[PDB]
Amino acid sequence: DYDLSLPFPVCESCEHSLD
Amino acid sequence: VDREQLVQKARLAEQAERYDDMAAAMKNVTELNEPLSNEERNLLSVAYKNVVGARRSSWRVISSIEQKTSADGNEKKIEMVRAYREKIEKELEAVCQDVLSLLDNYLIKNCSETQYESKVFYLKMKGDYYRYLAEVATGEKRATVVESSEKAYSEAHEISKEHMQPTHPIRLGLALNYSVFYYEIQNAPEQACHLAKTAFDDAIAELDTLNEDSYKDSTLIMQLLRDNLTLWT
Amino acid sequence: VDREQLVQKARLAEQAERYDDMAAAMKNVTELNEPLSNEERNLLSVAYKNVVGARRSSWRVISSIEQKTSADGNEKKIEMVRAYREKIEKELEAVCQDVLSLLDNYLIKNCSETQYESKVFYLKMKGDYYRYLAEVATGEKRATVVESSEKAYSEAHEISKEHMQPTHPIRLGLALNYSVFYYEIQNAPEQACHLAKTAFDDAIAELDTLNEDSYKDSTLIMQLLRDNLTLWT
Repeated sequence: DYDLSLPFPVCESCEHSLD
Repeated sequence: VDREQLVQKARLAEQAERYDDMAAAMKNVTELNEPLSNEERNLLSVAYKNVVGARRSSWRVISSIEQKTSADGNEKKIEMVRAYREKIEKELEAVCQDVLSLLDNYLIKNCSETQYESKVFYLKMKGDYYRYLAEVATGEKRATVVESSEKAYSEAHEISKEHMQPTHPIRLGLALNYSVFYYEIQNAPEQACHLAKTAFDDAIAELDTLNEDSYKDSTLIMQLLRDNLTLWT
Repeated sequence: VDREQLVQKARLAEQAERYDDMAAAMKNVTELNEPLSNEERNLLSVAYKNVVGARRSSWRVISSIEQKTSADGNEKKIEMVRAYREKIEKELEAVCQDVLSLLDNYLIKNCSETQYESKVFYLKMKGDYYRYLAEVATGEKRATVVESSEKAYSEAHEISKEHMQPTHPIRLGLALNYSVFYYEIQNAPEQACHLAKTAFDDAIAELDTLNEDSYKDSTLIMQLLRDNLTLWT
């Protein structure tokens, strides 16, 4: 636990090659 | 160019995870002077939380490099690191000032005396983004944004303590960030612990108030209020 | 303004997850016309892959919504989606032309005919970003970039098949992206799978010969060649 504040992640609906 | 499309563009930007576009779209609908629906209000908070969060995360890692490499490093590399840190700092502060402008000019302003929910929501946001400014400020410039965060949090507390139930997620979320503001910014563990404890206790006494719609959001914040309380002894 | 500072700026932007800044630093290092070392080559490759990669994921999300909205025919929500799709589309194509210019003017240009490892790396990269162009192109503009992606991939393949060991991670990864190009872009599944298995077989016949350093790197790309085969029916 680093950030002890309130998260509200989303308000909607939030490879085959080499990388 | 229409308001109904601007909110749709912000919904698309969140799905494309282009939160700079999302915050710009919600900035427009807020500038139309029409009040924000509960959903549009959460589109704005999510967009600018992600935008300011990206700057704050980048600022924390660069400033850590700036501190841990501030002893032996060459005078040329540190002049490049601190220059990059201040570039992020100005980006963070510009986004915060952007939010506080929408809040004072449109959002908090267009609130009536009986809109305690929206008033507390926008006032908590004001204390939030003033707290973000206090993380990157020093000296007299810090002590002023700290007191502006306090005035926004304290007023949001009085409106919430009187006109909203203790299990309301907006009232609970405020007590969370307000208590965090006390511990991390003001270094007042005695007061931060008190604030978080009373808000948790008052919500426990009325645990029979949760409905099927607002049971999740409220209960997790109560766990986070407990988690923060265990950490602060 | 110094090269050693520009590369260190790119390392900062990577740690701060600001890949737009990172690609700009490595673009300056490349524009000094001095050939790129192995570490600077991958710093440039990592930076632009993240920059173009964020646009590819956003474009795929929006173009998926555009497909389900172009069947309903709302005539008003569809036009706003296409606008947002083309806004991301232009950002993607701008990043690609920026990389392809760096490839034709500096990276491939400064490669001698005997620098087989670097010649394959940059040529594969050229076929890669031309393929990224092919994913968002239509009509004759698509058949153009598809042909350009084919020439870069094929020349990189002949150089690697002659002057490189089958277990070389550069040669293996080229076969991966080349086979991906055949199946997903040119819709030639007979040759996509022929290429993937040929490269996988040739790399196992001498997989006993390698050290552990060239084992984890080599085999990881081989598992990707296997995964693509099973997922391609």
